[PDB]
Amino acid sequence: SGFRKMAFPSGKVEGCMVQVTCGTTTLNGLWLDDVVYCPRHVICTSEDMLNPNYEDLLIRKSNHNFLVQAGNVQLRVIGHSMQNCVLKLKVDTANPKTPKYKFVRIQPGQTFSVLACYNGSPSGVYQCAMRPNFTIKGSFLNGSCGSVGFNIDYDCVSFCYMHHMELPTGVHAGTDLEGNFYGPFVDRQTAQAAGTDTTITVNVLAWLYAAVINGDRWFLNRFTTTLNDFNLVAMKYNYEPLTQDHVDILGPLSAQTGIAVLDMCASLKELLQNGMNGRTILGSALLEDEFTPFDVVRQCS
Amino acid sequence: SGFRKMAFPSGKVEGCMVQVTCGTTTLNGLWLDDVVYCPRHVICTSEDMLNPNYEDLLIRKSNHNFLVQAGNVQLRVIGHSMQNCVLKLKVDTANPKTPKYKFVRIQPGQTFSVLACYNGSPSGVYQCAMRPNFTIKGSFLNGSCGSVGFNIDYDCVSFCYMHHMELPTGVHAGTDLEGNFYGPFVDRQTAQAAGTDTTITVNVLAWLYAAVINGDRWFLNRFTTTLNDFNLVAMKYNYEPLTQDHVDILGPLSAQTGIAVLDMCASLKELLQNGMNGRTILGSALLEDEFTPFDVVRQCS
Ligand SMILES: Cn1cnc(Cn2c(=O)nc(Nc3cc4cn(C)nc4cc3Cl)n(Cc3cc(F)c(F)cc3F)c2=O)n1
Ligand SMILES: Cn1cnc(Cn2c(=O)nc(Nc3cc4cn(C)nc4cc3Cl)n(Cc3cc(F)c(F)cc3F)c2=O)n1
Repeated sequence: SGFRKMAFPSGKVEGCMVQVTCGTTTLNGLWLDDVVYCPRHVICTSEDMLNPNYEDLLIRKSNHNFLVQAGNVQLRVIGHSMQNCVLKLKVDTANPKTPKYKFVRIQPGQTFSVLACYNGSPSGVYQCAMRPNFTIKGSFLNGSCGSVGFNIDYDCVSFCYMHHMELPTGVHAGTDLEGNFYGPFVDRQTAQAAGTDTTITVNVLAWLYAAVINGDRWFLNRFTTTLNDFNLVAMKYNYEPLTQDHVDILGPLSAQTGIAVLDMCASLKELLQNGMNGRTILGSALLEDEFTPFDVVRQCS
Repeated sequence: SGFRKMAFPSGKVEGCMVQVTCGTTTLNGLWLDDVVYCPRHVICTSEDMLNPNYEDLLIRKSNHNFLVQAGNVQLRVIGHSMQNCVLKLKVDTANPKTPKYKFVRIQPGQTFSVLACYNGSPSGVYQCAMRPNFTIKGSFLNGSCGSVGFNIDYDCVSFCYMHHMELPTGVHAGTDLEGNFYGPFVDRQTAQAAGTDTTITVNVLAWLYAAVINGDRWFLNRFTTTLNDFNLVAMKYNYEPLTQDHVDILGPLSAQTGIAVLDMCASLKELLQNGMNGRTILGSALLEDEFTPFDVVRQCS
């Protein structure tokens, strides 16, 4: 039992968080070597926020218009540039806490840890997934703009998300570390809707394996399905397609539990068609889709 | 949007984790100033684990029998002692990463972050609550013994839990940092059952306040109750009775919403006696009991 969302230890990222201020507009930045990365929205006044022309706004700024603080210590800005929606401020000191790192762009269904920060100060850490509609269902308050998402492999931090905004529905939108949005969003304070979301099938199946590993098996059956027939039903219920690569990735969980991937698909099909009849799985009344196969193996070994 | 389990940033604790080995028995320790704290179980060989005589096992050990490692760097042990179920190994180097810290003993219902560690290496962080039966529904594998639980207030780390063992039901038991077990458990490899658990009433009330803050308030009724009357009913539904301290910690939420604590108790009483009539609260048909009043204020404000 005890299977739960588990984040990566955040220390390597905490050592990189700073505050960036332009006028009275302020947010979080990420300090790696001698460069601070942050949302370019920081350059906007409250009027500019509504409909910014970023190239015009930026040409009207010099290095001295940017105040960067690492805790209480001011870092002097000696260059600036913009890459898509990300501002890069070159500073005159290298961050000694810089971890080994990469910038990566993730795919829908992939999970990451978020270090929520306020005015350059880390506040909390939790796991999220990239939704099929390219939103994230985060927990973020005012002042969180510029908080990052990441995975850690060995000692290497792969940064995948920089937080920009909350949409009217309460879900979140942001960019990769090259400043390209996930999804059809723009860095402007105007109401924006997302596309209709879908459920991440491969993750639901991973979580059903986690449930079996933890002794919860009521949902298993003896029905069988082909991959095609499973996918027909999945599509009907606004579930993402399950690919042969997904089947392959679920191989280790299948081996560990002795439940064939397609038999687990048959179980899921019946849950979609029948519902849960007031029962829970791993304490949940809903089918959970924010654990990847990797997440499950990592936590269960 | 919504509420989720959120951990504190783990960096301050990561910098204190070490590995402690005695013979082939190995687990995690906590390095603060020039002392490493770890479960005294480390001094057991396999043959000692069932019925250890700790005083006898310890008299036969010298400083030179303890291998304490920060990564692959050995820290030389210069003293050893036992305090309850914790071993304290004085080392010749003060940890430069020691945060401001306190040792605290928590009550049932209180939440904390767990930094799960293996062989002195942090692996993941998640939030947990102490159950009324003094177990935690954690996520731990073999090699996790000595992982710690903590809260961070300002820049001070309050350590509250040191993990020792997994019980037959898959829940977890451990000590405070003074080595006193939470609950009726002992540090021996014997099957030990937890007492029957109950629902954490103060946290359910915090959850209801969270729902009201978010405009979901169908369950507010025209009635009130005394604390005594409420407690007597609570017990009939396997809910914890409230203490005076519980009433007090609900004060900020009560003030924020203008809903008196006892009026909320009356609302909860109606839910216990009547059920939910097919309705949900914060999207769920189940009442959440692992968010404290502090957790609610942290996530809302
Ligand atoms: C509730 N919530 C959840 N996530 C967020 C993220 N977020 C944020 O923290 N701040 C925003 N706008 C700003 C206002 C400022 C006022 N001052 C003095 N300084 C400010 C700095 C910022 Cl960034 N926004 C809104 C927002 C941010 C963008 F980057 C963007 F492109 C469009 C937007 F509408 C925000 O969502 N808030
Ligand atoms: C599945 N699970 C979840 N939590 C735990 C924690 N846990 C643990 O990590 N290890 C334990 N026993 C050891 C065996 C060792 C073998 N080697 C080579 N070194 C070892 C060191 C330890 Cl600590 N235990 C069992 C256990 C540990 C105690 F501290 C105790 F007092 C009683 C116990 F039964 C364990 O639960 N495993």
